[PDB]
Amino acid sequence: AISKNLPLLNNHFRKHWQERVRVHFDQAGKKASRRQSRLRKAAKIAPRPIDALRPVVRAPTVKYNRKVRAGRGFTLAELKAVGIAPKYARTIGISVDHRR
Amino acid sequence: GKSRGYRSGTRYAFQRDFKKHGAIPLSTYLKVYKVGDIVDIKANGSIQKGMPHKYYHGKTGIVYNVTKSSVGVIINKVVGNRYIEKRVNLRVEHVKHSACRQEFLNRVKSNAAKKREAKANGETVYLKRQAAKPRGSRIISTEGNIPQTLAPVAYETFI
Amino acid sequence: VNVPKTRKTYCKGKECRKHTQHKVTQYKAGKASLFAQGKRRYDRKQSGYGGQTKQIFHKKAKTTKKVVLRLECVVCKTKAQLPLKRCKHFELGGDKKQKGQAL
Amino acid sequence: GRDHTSKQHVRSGHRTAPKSDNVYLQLLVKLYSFLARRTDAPFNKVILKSLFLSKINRPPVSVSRISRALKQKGAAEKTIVVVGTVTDDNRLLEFPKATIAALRFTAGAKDRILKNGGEAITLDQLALRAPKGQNTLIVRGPRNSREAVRHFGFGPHKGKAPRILSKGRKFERARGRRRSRGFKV
Amino acid sequence: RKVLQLLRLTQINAGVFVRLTKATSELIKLAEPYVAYGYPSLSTIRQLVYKRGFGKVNKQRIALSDNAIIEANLGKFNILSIEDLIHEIYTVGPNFKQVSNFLWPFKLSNPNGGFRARKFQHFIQGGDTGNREQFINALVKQMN
Amino acid sequence: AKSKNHTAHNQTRKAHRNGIKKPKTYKYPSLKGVDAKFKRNHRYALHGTAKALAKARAE
RNA sequence: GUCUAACGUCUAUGCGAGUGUUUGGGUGUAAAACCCGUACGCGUAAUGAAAGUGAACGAAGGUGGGGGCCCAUUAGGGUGCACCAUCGACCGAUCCUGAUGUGUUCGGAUGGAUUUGAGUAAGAGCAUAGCUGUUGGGACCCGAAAGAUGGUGAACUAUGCCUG
RNA sequence: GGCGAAAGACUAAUCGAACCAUCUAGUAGCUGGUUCCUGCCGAAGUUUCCCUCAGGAUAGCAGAAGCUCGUAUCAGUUUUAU
RNA sequence: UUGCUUAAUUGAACGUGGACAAUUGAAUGAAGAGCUUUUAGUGGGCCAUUUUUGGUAAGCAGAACUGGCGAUGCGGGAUGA
RNA sequence: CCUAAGGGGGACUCAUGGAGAACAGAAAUCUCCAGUAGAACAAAAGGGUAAAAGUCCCCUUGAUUUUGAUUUUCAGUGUGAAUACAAACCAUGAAAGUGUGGCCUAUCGAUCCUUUAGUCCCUCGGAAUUUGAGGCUAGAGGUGCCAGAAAAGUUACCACAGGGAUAACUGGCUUGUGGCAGUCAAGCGUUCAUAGCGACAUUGCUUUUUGAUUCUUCGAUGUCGGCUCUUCCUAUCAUACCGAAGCAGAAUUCGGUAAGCGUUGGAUUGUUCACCCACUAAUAGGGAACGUGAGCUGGGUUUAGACCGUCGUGAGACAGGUUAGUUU
RNA sequence: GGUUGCGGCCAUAUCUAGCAGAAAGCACCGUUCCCCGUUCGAUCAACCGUAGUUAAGCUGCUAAGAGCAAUACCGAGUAGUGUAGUGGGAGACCAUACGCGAAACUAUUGUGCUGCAAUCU
Ligand SMILES: CC(=O)O[C@@H]1[C@@H](O)[C@H](O[C@H]2[C@H](OC(=O)[C@H]3CC[C@@H]4[C@H](C3)O[C@@]3(C[C@H](OC(=O)/C=C/c5ccccc5)[C@H](C)CO3)[C@]43CO3)O[C@H](C)[C@@H](O)[C@@H]2OC(C)=O)O[C@H](C)[C@H]1O
Ligand SMILES: [Mg+2]
Ligand SMILES: [Mg+2]
Ligand SMILES: [Mg+2]
Ligand SMILES: [Mg+2]
Ligand SMILES: [Mg+2]
Ligand SMILES: [Mg+2]
Ligand SMILES: [Mg+2]
Ligand SMILES: [Mg+2]
Ligand SMILES: [Mg+2]
Ligand SMILES: [Mg+2]
Ligand SMILES: [Mg+2]
Ligand SMILES: [Mg+2]
Ligand SMILES: [Mg+2]
Ligand SMILES: [Mg+2]
Ligand SMILES: [Mg+2]
Ligand SMILES: [Mg+2]
Ligand SMILES: [Mg+2]
Ligand SMILES: [Mg+2]
Ligand SMILES: [Mg+2]
Ligand SMILES: [Mg+2]
Ligand SMILES: [Mg+2]
Ligand SMILES: [Mg+2]
Ligand SMILES: [Mg+2]
Ligand SMILES: [Mg+2]
Ligand SMILES: [Mg+2]
Ligand SMILES: [Mg+2]
Ligand SMILES: [Mg+2]
Ligand SMILES: [Mg+2]
Ligand SMILES: [Mg+2]
Ligand SMILES: [Mg+2]
Ligand SMILES: [Mg+2]
Ligand SMILES: [Mg+2]
Ligand SMILES: [Mg+2]
Ligand SMILES: [Mg+2]
Ligand SMILES: [Mg+2]
Ligand SMILES: [Mg+2]
Ligand SMILES: [Mg+2]
Ligand SMILES: [Mg+2]
Ligand SMILES: [Mg+2]
Ligand SMILES: [Mg+2]
Ligand SMILES: [Mg+2]
Ligand SMILES: [Mg+2]
Ligand SMILES: [Mg+2]
Ligand SMILES: [Mg+2]
Ligand SMILES: [Mg+2]
Ligand SMILES: [Mg+2]
Ligand SMILES: [Mg+2]
Ligand SMILES: [Mg+2]
Ligand SMILES: [Mg+2]
Ligand SMILES: [Mg+2]
Ligand SMILES: [Mg+2]
Ligand SMILES: [Mg+2]
Ligand SMILES: [Mg+2]
Ligand SMILES: [Mg+2]
Ligand SMILES: [Mg+2]
Ligand SMILES: [Mg+2]
Ligand SMILES: [Mg+2]
Ligand SMILES: [Mg+2]
Ligand SMILES: [Mg+2]
Ligand SMILES: [Mg+2]
Ligand SMILES: [Mg+2]
Ligand SMILES: [Mg+2]
Ligand SMILES: [Mg+2]
Ligand SMILES: [Mg+2]
Ligand SMILES: [Mg+2]
Ligand SMILES: [Mg+2]
Ligand SMILES: [Mg+2]
Ligand SMILES: [Mg+2]
Ligand SMILES: [Mg+2]
Ligand SMILES: [Mg+2]
Ligand SMILES: [Mg+2]
Ligand SMILES: [Mg+2]
Ligand SMILES: [Mg+2]
Ligand SMILES: [Mg+2]
Ligand SMILES: [Mg+2]
Ligand SMILES: [Mg+2]
Ligand SMILES: [Mg+2]
Ligand SMILES: [Mg+2]
Ligand SMILES: [Mg+2]
Ligand SMILES: [Mg+2]
Ligand SMILES: [Mg+2]
Ligand SMILES: [Mg+2]
Ligand SMILES: [Mg+2]
Ligand SMILES: [Mg+2]
Ligand SMILES: [Mg+2]
Ligand SMILES: [Mg+2]
Ligand SMILES: [Mg+2]
Ligand SMILES: [Mg+2]
Ligand SMILES: [Mg+2]
Ligand SMILES: [Mg+2]
Ligand SMILES: [Mg+2]
Ligand SMILES: [Mg+2]
Ligand SMILES: [Mg+2]
Ligand SMILES: [Mg+2]
Ligand SMILES: [Mg+2]
Ligand SMILES: [Mg+2]
Ligand SMILES: [Mg+2]
Ligand SMILES: [Mg+2]
Ligand SMILES: [Mg+2]
Ligand SMILES: [Mg+2]
Ligand SMILES: [Mg+2]
Ligand SMILES: [Mg+2]
Ligand SMILES: [Mg+2]
Ligand SMILES: [Mg+2]
Ligand SMILES: [Mg+2]
Ligand SMILES: [Mg+2]
Ligand SMILES: [Mg+2]
Ligand SMILES: [Mg+2]
Ligand SMILES: [Mg+2]
Ligand SMILES: [Mg+2]
Ligand SMILES: [Mg+2]
Ligand SMILES: [Mg+2]
Ligand SMILES: [Mg+2]
Ligand SMILES: [Mg+2]
Ligand SMILES: [Mg+2]
Ligand SMILES: [Mg+2]
Ligand SMILES: [Mg+2]
Ligand SMILES: [Mg+2]
Ligand SMILES: [Mg+2]
Ligand SMILES: [Mg+2]
Ligand SMILES: [Mg+2]
Ligand SMILES: [Mg+2]
Ligand SMILES: [Mg+2]
Ligand SMILES: [Mg+2]
Ligand SMILES: [Mg+2]
Ligand SMILES: [Mg+2]
Ligand SMILES: [Mg+2]
Ligand SMILES: [Mg+2]
Ligand SMILES: [Mg+2]
Ligand SMILES: [Mg+2]
Ligand SMILES: [Mg+2]
Ligand SMILES: [Mg+2]
Ligand SMILES: [Mg+2]
Ligand SMILES: [Mg+2]
Ligand SMILES: [Mg+2]
Ligand SMILES: [Mg+2]
Ligand SMILES: [Mg+2]
Ligand SMILES: [Mg+2]
Ligand SMILES: [Mg+2]
Ligand SMILES: [Mg+2]
Ligand SMILES: [Mg+2]
Ligand SMILES: [Mg+2]
Ligand SMILES: [Mg+2]
Ligand SMILES: [Mg+2]
Ligand SMILES: [Mg+2]
Ligand SMILES: [Mg+2]
Ligand SMILES: [Mg+2]
Ligand SMILES: [Mg+2]
Ligand SMILES: [Mg+2]
Ligand SMILES: [Mg+2]
Ligand SMILES: [Mg+2]
Ligand SMILES: [Mg+2]
Ligand SMILES: [Mg+2]
Ligand SMILES: [Mg+2]
Ligand SMILES: [Mg+2]
Ligand SMILES: [Mg+2]
Ligand SMILES: [Mg+2]
Ligand SMILES: [Mg+2]
Ligand SMILES: [Mg+2]
Ligand SMILES: [Mg+2]
Ligand SMILES: [Mg+2]
Ligand SMILES: [Mg+2]
Ligand SMILES: [Zn+2]
Repeated sequence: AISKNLPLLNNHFRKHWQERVRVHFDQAGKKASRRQSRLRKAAKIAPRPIDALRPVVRAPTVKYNRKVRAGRGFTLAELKAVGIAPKYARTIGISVDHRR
Repeated sequence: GKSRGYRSGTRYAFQRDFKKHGAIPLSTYLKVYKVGDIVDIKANGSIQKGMPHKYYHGKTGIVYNVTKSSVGVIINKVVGNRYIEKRVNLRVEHVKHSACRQEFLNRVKSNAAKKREAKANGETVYLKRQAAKPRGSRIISTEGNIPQTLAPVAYETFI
Repeated sequence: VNVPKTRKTYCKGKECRKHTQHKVTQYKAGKASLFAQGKRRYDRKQSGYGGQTKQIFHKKAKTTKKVVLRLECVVCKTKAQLPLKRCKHFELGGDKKQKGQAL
Repeated sequence: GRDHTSKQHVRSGHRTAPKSDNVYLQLLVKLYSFLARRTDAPFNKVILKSLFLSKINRPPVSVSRISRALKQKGAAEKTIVVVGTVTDDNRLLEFPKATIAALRFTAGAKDRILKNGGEAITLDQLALRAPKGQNTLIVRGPRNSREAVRHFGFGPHKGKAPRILSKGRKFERARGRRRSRGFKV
Repeated sequence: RKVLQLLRLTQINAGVFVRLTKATSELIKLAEPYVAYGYPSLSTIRQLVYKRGFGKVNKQRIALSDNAIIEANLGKFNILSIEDLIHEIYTVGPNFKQVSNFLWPFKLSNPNGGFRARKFQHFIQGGDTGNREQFINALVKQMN
Repeated sequence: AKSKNHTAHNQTRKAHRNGIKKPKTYKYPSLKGVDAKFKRNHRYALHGTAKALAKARAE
């Protein structure tokens, strides 16, 4: 059971693992269907853009201090500073975040 | 029950020589050992500190370390299909200089002396040793030594 | 075995670094705390059903124990520990041997 | 019958050809098989043997190794020969003008050699300007720096690297690696 | 076995020349129960070298069919001919070692007329092993 | 049951197929186990020796 | 004696202090081929339980060898990559010493030590594939006596009852 | 579980714990088997540890891949000295 | 050269420079020497000569060295590991 | 087991013998001489030791601290044990020196947990203080199956995987044991070793005893005895022919050639064996897979039911007794 | 050459019994105030070199001496042993072949050699 100068392994296969094997044969099919869904959304709302405007926020933790990424919504103070009500902003393609 | 202690089976190996027990003659403590010296190992039963194991009794090796009362000797021991380098710390009572050095070191001097003499005389000399060769021809004089004839003797009982 | 109640050995205390006088005492194991993590873990594992969850030693073979001397420096109060060999009989500061006496 | 003093029918144990099926490496072997067979120059016989070597037997030569070899006394204008890949070294502060013949050059290496006025030629171009390897200097990369060699000859008190998947305080550090946990080897 | 290997006697009916001293004498003494040896005459050496003489050239067994092979391999030892080689063997010369090691071990046939009734006993006791001295010439005559 | 207890038969055959090899000799033996006091000073003597030879060649 | 997840050695290949397009996005003659990039994985730094600290005295060291190359002219000299043996240097841990100073208990300069690390000492790795070997999986194929869960039986039979 | 004027007896030819399906391809250091050719090489039953004694791990013996070199310095042998 | 050692300018170890040239220091041999990685099977043995233990002995049990059988056909021992 | 029985130094010389001294004798204490160790050194044995390692006295704690290297077992892993040094701090001695437990070779113990000592150092992760907890290094608590599970029985109701790697038949080697036979001849035999015997010794044979072993068989060779029947051996009980006698006859005993020919009926017992009764010329001993169960029988042994005695708390055991129990 | 001090090898030096010993040395020898140690100035410590002696120690010589050491036409190429045979013998064991080769025994000879320093008829 233990033999030779080999690394000691941790292969977690002592349960009925073979009843829960998900093989993504449909990777290409989901890619294609996602593109078709995306086309449908675009044709549904044209010429209105498919993407809501997202804010820019600093990433948390000491490891991602340096990076900055897309947030979820503009703060109430930020929308107040440009004179847009959040209820109105959600209807003109602007994302709101009451939490930030 | 098996017994396999450190000094098992050393009843006669570690005995003192007959009529040679007791105090150590002091030339043993006056000899000087240098790193690289070739030494014979012979355990002295009367000194139990720095005593060799029974394997090294009768072995010859190279001094590698010199301490207050001891020398370190390098021995090559067979372990299976190879040699392992063994480093044994031995008090100088169990150690003696090997006499094999003095024969070869003298032959080196003799070869050097003979070569310069032949070089001085402008001749050549051969320094390689030779095994004993079959003897040459010879003439046996029989003056006073005329051959005496022997015969096998009859059987006798002497009790 | 008889061991005197005082001894002069090396003291490892930073102040001393030398042989000083020490007080010899037999070491006694301290009381087992209830909040040591191994005892904390043991109580949790034994709780509930399942019976005895850890082994109980039975096959005793030793008939003695190693005596440990507690050496307290009289100068700096630093303690030191010395284990002795296995002895069936041990006294500390007993009556010293009297050689030459009669039966 | 014969009392055999050696094993019978034993292959030499050396490569006599590349294991590679690259046709262009065969052409280089074609050229130096002819050169080694016919020039009496020891350089060409060495090159032919080195062309057979496996990837781990031709470790990459950094452009820093060539710089140090050219810094030998009287070797500044020698032709550096590398039977293998020449890699770049971004830790160098400067590189000289040099002629280097190699199997392969990295993008940084070729840029650096040509930037400093040198040439980056192949081994067939070497064979015409130096058919006997005159005024050359063969450079080999470090063989014992490979990661697999860390674990070779592992054992007690050998100081080699354990074959291990994770590294940390919980991974092969307690008993046999520490006197407080029994012994240490 | 090691002694026979060091004498290059690794098959039956293999013959080799040995210069008698002490080291080689104690060697032959160790191999004595397995070999027949003796003192060869000049004609025996000549016949051996002429019919079954081979040289070791690049570790190959090459027939001694021309004096150029001998010169090319032993001219630095002053051997330029097959007769130089025979002389160097017979009157044991200063280059006996090189000449005898250059000679491939002679691969003789079995005796024409057979051996004695039982080989593996000393020549003195009516067998074939050991030193037969001048009868080595008759034995080689049977086998070469 | 009862089996064979011990035998050294065939063990010299196995040791002599590829072993019975004398150890290689090198010009410099390892100084492992040599006296620390000598080893400490031998470090200073060798370092000074290298300096003297370096200066003589630099001249 | 298989396939798979994760691995050891060796080999071939691409690129190389980097490497891996395929999670995803683009694209398409549509599960293909072609294209894209942020991250991330591994590698590029180790050591200590940790707080932490963190790799050039020197031409990135000396000595004895060392293929090849250079000068020669048997010989001889120079240079000597890989690699071997040996003596050193640097980083971390452990122990010793303890400068100017100071939240007076912190700081830790400087100089050391038969101690110790899977380190540095002009990077070698990453990825794909193949054989062989390993571990978990039904695990080369067939094989228990057993254990568990949930159900079906008193048409035989055992016993009680009711009616003949 | 039943049932037993008690034999561990009867409980559908099944009883010292029925039948049916599933967990289940249960596990087995133990049996048995294990499918084409030729070529080259070619063993071990020995060391140490193991609730180890029909089994493993470990070292040894063997194969394969080779690598650095090219007579360098090796040997199941002798001689001489000790 | 040193921080070791000596009363020392004594030694210890490692060195610079110089001399001793192919009989460079016995024989014989050498399908060359050295090195590395990885992995199989095996881990019941038995026999012969000699040494040898227990036992009255054993086609018995147990060791030593070597050679064999096992794993091996061929000629002989009629037959036979 | 030992605060000395460890360490250092010093002084002395033990076992024993001889010759002497009131009580005093084989043994009390004193004296001289001799005394190579013939003693003593904790303990088994071996080695070692004499101005000592033994005996006595004085001083002590080196039986201490930090850890590396090495030797043995060895895989050159662990453990145990030991060796020579490095850096300290000490003891002793005038000093040189010696001392890192016991003169040497045995005298012992991992992970996990706990506890103590040390560093008073690191952490409890939003920041602190103090408790508490967790870390690092060294000991102790222990695994004696001693490289170290936590562990009672029974099955005659029984199961499975296997094993001739291993017992219970036959067979094979051996022949202690059993059985049978020789030789040497001290004695026996009224005299008289050998008509017939024959001690102390010693040489053999046999395989109908019992041992010894475990080679064959455990995907099975039907394990007792009897009945029935055939054949073979001879170490011959009877019958034939002979030789010998301590053979007058009659009877009897020993032997040679001899297995041609026969060797029984019953009471008790499952018996093999035994023992009795009786006839007979005699009622010899054996083999043939301890011949012979697809020939029988099934009394015994040895499944399951049941009784008793002894044993066991009990389930149950008994190679103890008893009764019933499928022979294809 | 003798002698002393310090030695190396550690009996050719030891052991027993006799005899001899010039010079110097050594020794025995004389004393107890002092340092010191004892039951005892016997040992140990100290003092004198003054009163005496080679009696002893020590040294040398003697002994068909014991022991020890060395040697060998001593025993003996014996015992033993490595290797060999399809040698002998029922066996136990034995012979032969190529090699190695004792111990006891017997005889003879010997009985310390020597280094450093100082000293002496
Ligand atoms: C009553 C009784 O006798 O049973 C005790 C049991 O009570 C004890 O359980 C303790 C329990 O034991 C364990 O968890 C294991 C820890 C280590 C293992 C083992 C038991 O102890 C061992 C064995 C051996 O030392 C002993 O034996 C330990 C005795 C002990 C007793 C009390 C507390 C701690 C230890 C090794 C030296 C290492 O330590 C170890 C490797 O086997 O630890 C808890 C902390 C304690 O509370 C608990 O003690 C109490 C009061 O019940 O474990 C012992 C082995 C049993 O003998
Ligand atoms: Mg016993
Ligand atoms: Mg014994
Ligand atoms: Mg001896
Ligand atoms: Mg000791
Ligand atoms: Mg010459
Ligand atoms: Mg203290
Ligand atoms: Mg803890
Ligand atoms: Mg709870
Ligand atoms: Mg509860
Ligand atoms: Mg539970
Ligand atoms: Mg529980
Ligand atoms: Mg052939
Ligand atoms: Mg072969
Ligand atoms: Mg080779
Ligand atoms: Mg350039
Ligand atoms: Mg590197
Ligand atoms: Mg590395
Ligand atoms: Mg790894
Ligand atoms: Mg691992
Ligand atoms: Mg020859
Ligand atoms: Mg012979
Ligand atoms: Mg004819
Ligand atoms: Mg014919
Ligand atoms: Mg004939
Ligand atoms: Mg003939
Ligand atoms: Mg014939
Ligand atoms: Mg014949
Ligand atoms: Mg004859
Ligand atoms: Mg012919
Ligand atoms: Mg068994
Ligand atoms: Mg076995
Ligand atoms: Mg070999
Ligand atoms: Mg992989
Ligand atoms: Mg794709
Ligand atoms: Mg599609
Ligand atoms: Mg990254
Ligand atoms: Mg990256
Ligand atoms: Mg990384
Ligand atoms: Mg730490
Ligand atoms: Mg540390
Ligand atoms: Mg200040
Ligand atoms: Mg200040
Ligand atoms: Mg200050
Ligand atoms: Mg500062
Ligand atoms: Mg390091
Ligand atoms: Mg590096
Ligand atoms: Mg598998
Ligand atoms: Mg698998
Ligand atoms: Mg199944
Ligand atoms: Mg089931
Ligand atoms: Mg269960
Ligand atoms: Mg149910
Ligand atoms: Mg159920
Ligand atoms: Mg009914
Ligand atoms: Mg129920
Ligand atoms: Mg119910
Ligand atoms: Mg019942
Ligand atoms: Mg019923
Ligand atoms: Mg049914
Ligand atoms: Mg049914
Ligand atoms: Mg039916
Ligand atoms: Mg049924
Ligand atoms: Mg299966
Ligand atoms: Mg072969
Ligand atoms: Mg088993
Ligand atoms: Mg194995
Ligand atoms: Mg082996
Ligand atoms: Mg191999
Ligand atoms: Mg070599
Ligand atoms: Mg010899
Ligand atoms: Mg000699
Ligand atoms: Mg020189
Ligand atoms: Mg010679
Ligand atoms: Mg393998
Ligand atoms: Mg292997
Ligand atoms: Mg293996
Ligand atoms: Mg295996
Ligand atoms: Mg077997
Ligand atoms: Mg097996
Ligand atoms: Mg044989
Ligand atoms: Mg024989
Ligand atoms: Mg046997
Ligand atoms: Mg057997
Ligand atoms: Mg087999
Ligand atoms: Mg054969
Ligand atoms: Mg045949
Ligand atoms: Mg045959
Ligand atoms: Mg026959
Ligand atoms: Mg003592
Ligand atoms: Mg004492
Ligand atoms: Mg004492
Ligand atoms: Mg004393
Ligand atoms: Mg006496
Ligand atoms: Mg202790
Ligand atoms: Mg050990
Ligand atoms: Mg052990
Ligand atoms: Mg080991
Ligand atoms: Mg070891
Ligand atoms: Mg150890
Ligand atoms: Mg030792
Ligand atoms: Mg000391
Ligand atoms: Mg413990
Ligand atoms: Mg554990
Ligand atoms: Mg918190
Ligand atoms: Mg905090
Ligand atoms: Mg412990
Ligand atoms: Mg065990
Ligand atoms: Mg065990
Ligand atoms: Mg148990
Ligand atoms: Mg049970
Ligand atoms: Mg029953
Ligand atoms: Mg029963
Ligand atoms: Mg059997
Ligand atoms: Mg008998
Ligand atoms: Mg009998
Ligand atoms: Mg009789
Ligand atoms: Mg029998
Ligand atoms: Mg049987
Ligand atoms: Mg059976
Ligand atoms: Mg069958
Ligand atoms: Mg059968
Ligand atoms: Mg049947
Ligand atoms: Mg049968
Ligand atoms: Mg049967
Ligand atoms: Mg039958
Ligand atoms: Mg039966
Ligand atoms: Mg008859
Ligand atoms: Mg008839
Ligand atoms: Mg009846
Ligand atoms: Mg009847
Ligand atoms: Mg009876
Ligand atoms: Mg039968
Ligand atoms: Mg029969
Ligand atoms: Mg029978
Ligand atoms: Mg029968
Ligand atoms: Mg029948
Ligand atoms: Mg039947
Ligand atoms: Mg029957
Ligand atoms: Mg019928
Ligand atoms: Mg029956
Ligand atoms: Mg019956
Ligand atoms: Mg009965
Ligand atoms: Mg019954
Ligand atoms: Mg009762
Ligand atoms: Mg009874
Ligand atoms: Mg009964
Ligand atoms: Mg009755
Ligand atoms: Mg009935
Ligand atoms: Mg039927
Ligand atoms: Mg004179
Ligand atoms: Mg005078
Ligand atoms: Mg006086
Ligand atoms: Mg005095
Ligand atoms: Mg006088
Ligand atoms: Mg006088
Ligand atoms: Mg005398
Ligand atoms: Mg013989
Ligand atoms: Mg031999
Ligand atoms: Mg023979
Ligand atoms: Mg014949
Ligand atoms: Mg002879
Ligand atoms: Mg005398
Ligand atoms: Zn203190």
